[PDB]
Amino acid sequence: EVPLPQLRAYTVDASWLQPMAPLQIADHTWQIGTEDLTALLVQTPDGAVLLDGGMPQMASHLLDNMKARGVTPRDLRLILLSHAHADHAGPVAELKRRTGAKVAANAESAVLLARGGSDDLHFGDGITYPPANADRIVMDGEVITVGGIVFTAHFMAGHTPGSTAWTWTDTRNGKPVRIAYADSLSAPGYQLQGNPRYPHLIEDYRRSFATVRALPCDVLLTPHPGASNWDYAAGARAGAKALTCKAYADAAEQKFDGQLAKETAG
Amino acid sequence: EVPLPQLRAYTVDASWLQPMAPLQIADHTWQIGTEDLTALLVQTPDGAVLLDGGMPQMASHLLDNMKARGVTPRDLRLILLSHAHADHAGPVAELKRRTGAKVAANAESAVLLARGGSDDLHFGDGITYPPANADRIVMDGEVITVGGIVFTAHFMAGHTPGSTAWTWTDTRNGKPVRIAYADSLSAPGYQLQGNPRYPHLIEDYRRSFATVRALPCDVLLTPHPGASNWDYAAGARAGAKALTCKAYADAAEQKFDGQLAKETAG
Amino acid sequence: EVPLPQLRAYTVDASWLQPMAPLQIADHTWQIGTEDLTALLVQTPDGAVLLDGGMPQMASHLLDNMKARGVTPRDLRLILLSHAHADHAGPVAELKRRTGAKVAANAESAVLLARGGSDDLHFGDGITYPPANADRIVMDGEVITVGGIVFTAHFMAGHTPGSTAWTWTDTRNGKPVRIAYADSLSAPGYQLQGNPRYPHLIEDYRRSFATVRALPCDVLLTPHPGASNWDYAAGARAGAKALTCKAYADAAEQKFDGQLAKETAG
Amino acid sequence: EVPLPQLRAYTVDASWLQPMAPLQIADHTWQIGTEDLTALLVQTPDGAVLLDGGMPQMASHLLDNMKARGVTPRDLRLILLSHAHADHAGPVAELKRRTGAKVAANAESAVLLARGGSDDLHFGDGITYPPANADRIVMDGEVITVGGIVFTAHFMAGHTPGSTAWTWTDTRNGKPVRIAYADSLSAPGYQLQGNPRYPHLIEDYRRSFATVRALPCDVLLTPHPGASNWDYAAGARAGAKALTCKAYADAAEQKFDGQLAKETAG
Ligand SMILES: C=C1CO[C@H]([C@@](NC(=O)[C@H](C(=O)O)c2ccc(O)cc2)(OC)C(=O)O)N=C1C(=O)O
Ligand SMILES: C=C1CO[C@H]([C@@](NC(=O)[C@H](C(=O)O)c2ccc(O)cc2)(OC)C(=O)O)N=C1C(=O)O
Ligand SMILES: C=C1CO[C@H]([C@@](NC(=O)[C@H](C(=O)O)c2ccc(O)cc2)(OC)C(=O)O)N=C1C(=O)O
Ligand SMILES: C=C1CO[C@H]([C@@](NC(=O)[C@H](C(=O)O)c2ccc(O)cc2)(OC)C(=O)O)N=C1C(=O)O
Ligand SMILES: [Zn+2]
Ligand SMILES: [Zn+2]
Ligand SMILES: [Zn+2]
Ligand SMILES: [Zn+2]
Ligand SMILES: [Zn+2]
Ligand SMILES: [Zn+2]
Ligand SMILES: [Zn+2]
Ligand SMILES: [Zn+2]
Repeated sequence: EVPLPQLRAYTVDASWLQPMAPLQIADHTWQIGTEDLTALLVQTPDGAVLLDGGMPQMASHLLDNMKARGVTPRDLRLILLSHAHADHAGPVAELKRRTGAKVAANAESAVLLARGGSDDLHFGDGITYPPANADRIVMDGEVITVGGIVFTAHFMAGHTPGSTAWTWTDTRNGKPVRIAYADSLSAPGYQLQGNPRYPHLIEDYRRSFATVRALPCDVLLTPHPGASNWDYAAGARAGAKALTCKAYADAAEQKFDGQLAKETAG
Repeated sequence: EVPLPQLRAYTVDASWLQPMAPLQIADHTWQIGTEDLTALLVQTPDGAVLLDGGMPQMASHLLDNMKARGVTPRDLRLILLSHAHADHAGPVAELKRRTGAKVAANAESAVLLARGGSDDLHFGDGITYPPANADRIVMDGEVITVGGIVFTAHFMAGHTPGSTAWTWTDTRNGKPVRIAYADSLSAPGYQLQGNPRYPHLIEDYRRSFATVRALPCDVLLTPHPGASNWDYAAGARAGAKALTCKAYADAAEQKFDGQLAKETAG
Repeated sequence: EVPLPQLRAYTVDASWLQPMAPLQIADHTWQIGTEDLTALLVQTPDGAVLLDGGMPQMASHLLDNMKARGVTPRDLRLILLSHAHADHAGPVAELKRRTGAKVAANAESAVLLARGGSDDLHFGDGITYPPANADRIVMDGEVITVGGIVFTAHFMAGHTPGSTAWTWTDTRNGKPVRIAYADSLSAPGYQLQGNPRYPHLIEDYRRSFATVRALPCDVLLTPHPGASNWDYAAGARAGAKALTCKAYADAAEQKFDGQLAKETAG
Repeated sequence: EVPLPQLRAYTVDASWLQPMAPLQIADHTWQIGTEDLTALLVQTPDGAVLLDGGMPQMASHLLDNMKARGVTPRDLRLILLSHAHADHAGPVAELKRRTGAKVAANAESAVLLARGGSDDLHFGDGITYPPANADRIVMDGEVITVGGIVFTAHFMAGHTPGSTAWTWTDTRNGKPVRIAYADSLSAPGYQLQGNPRYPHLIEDYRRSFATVRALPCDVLLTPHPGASNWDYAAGARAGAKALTCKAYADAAEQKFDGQLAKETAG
């Protein structure tokens, strides 16, 4: 007899799960995730902000790195997200349980997070993770100021409907540094043209390349560091090769155009 | 280097995933799940009721069996649950999307279902599944009548806080048959004594053995058919060896007492 | 002493609460709400669709009109919404409890509906109503076909972030009739310029006037019938004076421009 | 013509809305609500806890009193609830938005809070308020320790399914003071016998009188101070006349027995 298949776990390259110590980006901003997944800690005189958590199993590691940075569970005030896929919002439910953190997200990201990434537009139920509730819904261009660090939301729908770039100005050498944490612009295996679950997908991606291109962007970071040419394992040279927002947007668009062409042929 | 572990899928014995054709229990009541997981279809002149769905991957199989029984997606009106673990409520979200079915459950089951079984009192995040919302909250002893089949809820907290027995009266040979679909009474690997997440666990199990013992119970069925000595693969003899509610309750209590003793020693 | 003020009820002009009998718009489409609030019943060989319900207290009236049309609670399959304010989505929770109806809405409308219209961007908590959950999230341009009546979503953010026009093709005289149920385009008392809760409000309204202008639109209907020059109390002449989508959009834009000017002056 | 009735606001005696300054109960515990609604602030070296908020319109007043006590919005860590009716959990949604506070409640209270008290077992939709999500679900007898103040949940179902007494030990004069914040035990206008929405109502009330009777209870407080003979307007004598838990339970039971008799006659 042939039974139905076993459930399949969402497995990822080992590097995405490889713990790293905190890597400083600017005076208040640290990469505290893994070698190949971004989780940004921003430390304020009025508590901390986390942008992304990576995979579900990273919760304790993130907590460890926060502790090394001087941040206790009570000190974590806000979680922001690029997009609510398992490899970026994975540990959010657990972080909410174990810290003081509240989540702010747009409606699309909130709805996807609340269903734990199940019924994904492209990936079905294959990337389900523990669901969490958003505490605050943000609109496009809305600001959240935490201890004078002002975070601005820039919607960049495509990779998910709720995909968001987050921007803020930190310092280095008494000089302002405009950090752009731009979301993914990939469409891996997606049906792009005439997708019934996402009829305006192509229009949304096109608008998003333009949005990303135009961001205040002294330093670009991305959920997958490779997408912006960061190498978190490279120490003092980790960001040396980083793309500009312009170059990231252009590369993503050129890739997308190729994908569209391949789809038409397939 | 040592990366964090990959996520682990909730895997189960093959028999739990082995499709079977509909097996009739009484005039209106059919087992439509797998060889080792119960999913009961109750067919009414006013639409159908499903009690449990088994594992997440069983959704399509259940839909196939409903079709064989004369039940289209539109005809499925109500889903009831024993308890909201992945191996019983697994396909509920998908069934809601693909049919007309609404879910009725107690508060505890609703809350656990809404978080997709994540943050389980005993199993942590190991048995997460797609979350779903309950459409109706039921109280202990509350009835839901569907086309003259009256279903009564009997709370039997223990295996989960929201564990419920469902009872209804069907017919065979113009004679009433009082069917008791009693939930699990196991506590696999549970910390029973002084559990901070479930301080009254032992008291709740004791009350539940008494509840199960007293059910109107011409025929007992259970989420795992083996627990009540059903053999779904045995055709005309499938229920021949079935326990009474009294015997099921007594066996569960004797097992529980042994577990309590082993725990004290361990 | 001065106590805090009593809670204030959301009160409305009497005409918004004045029951009317079903008024036919096309072969399958009926106005079944009140004299001054639209609630559209669309009747299909495969069940019925309701677009809007009006105020919370209209639930029973709507049920009465459905019954007069041949539609039992079981027959109501789908609820669609213009926007999730109390005067349009008011009875949705109750309708879900009392019928087979499931709700399909965009993420913004779902989030606002789920909080019962509380924490409104402009109206605070003044228009709270019973919350309800969406069963299906729709994307811009997505279709929902019910018994061959195909409903297309057209996002028209402004009045609320989740404001939606719904379009479908019915018949009259063996001729197709393209019905456009366009949402409100008002901004009553709203802060339009530099609104921190809605930074791109003006851009969204401008885009929405263009969206409405371009709809397939043999017949325009609106949540407040007066907005499209319908007079539901006028019998055979109820729609005689109805605006085109073009004229509705233009009037709304001219009004909006005046409001923007008044705001700058104020 | 006769339109449907306007929505009716939930109005209350003026005294329930009469602001008062903080009134100290024990070293760490203050009444910060109104003259006739309890809202208890418990202040810890590790942040503050609020038990109840009273009516929806009390949010700002509570925030004012917290400020007078040395408690900023960031310092408020936890909200606990007696039961999730509008006159006790009314401002919870707003408090969550305006402070760092997370909510811990049992499943029943969470479900009722999440629907903003709509579809109440006895009161229909008449007492709807802004909905809020619970951050943590508590079981009967579960403890939540905040800065060494240990709060224990004691379920006392009846007034609502999720009705809870909260107990903790504070100090006065270097002596322990066991504070019992016991929920309401009233059943105003309720159908007690054979209520289809609450079939075991009488059994639950009986169990709850016994639970309340047995609480660790040097000092009893109740959501409506009059129920335990507190007079918050009486300064140094505010609690002089307070009932014991035993006397509160007995009075509630005697009242309940009278109600049951009146119901049988009616
Ligand atoms: C470029 C990628 C590809 O890898 C991840 C992704 N995909 C995967 O990890 C991977 C895949 O696309 O092959 C995948 C594995 C298993 C699945 O069930 C689904 C997706 O995360 C869910 C995705 O969003 O596409 N994320 C990105 C991204 O840009 O964020
Ligand atoms: C007797 C059992 C044991 O098997 C399942 C159960 N457990 C398992 O399937 C199994 C286990 O207990 O060993 C399990 C595997 C993997 C996990 O991550 C958690 C549990 O389902 C979640 C459970 O509820 O205990 N269900 C029952 C039951 O009585 O319902
Ligand atoms: C043109 C209007 C004005 O009336 C309603 C509205 N407003 C009111 O009914 C009314 C008002 O704007 O004066 C109102 C009364 C009381 C309140 O607390 C809030 C709003 O419904 C909530 C609104 O959305 O603006 N709806 C529309 C509309 O276009 O949908
Ligand atoms: C003793 C009472 C009576 O007053 C309130 C109550 N009731 C009312 O305030 C009041 C009433 O019962 O008459 C009421 C007014 C208006 C309504 O729509 C519903 C109830 O709050 C909702 C209730 O829970 O019964 N609360 C209690 C209580 O014990 O908590
Ligand atoms: Zn992704
Ligand atoms: Zn990714
Ligand atoms: Zn189980
Ligand atoms: Zn099981
Ligand atoms: Zn409106
Ligand atoms: Zn309106
Ligand atoms: Zn009450
Ligand atoms: Zn009360």
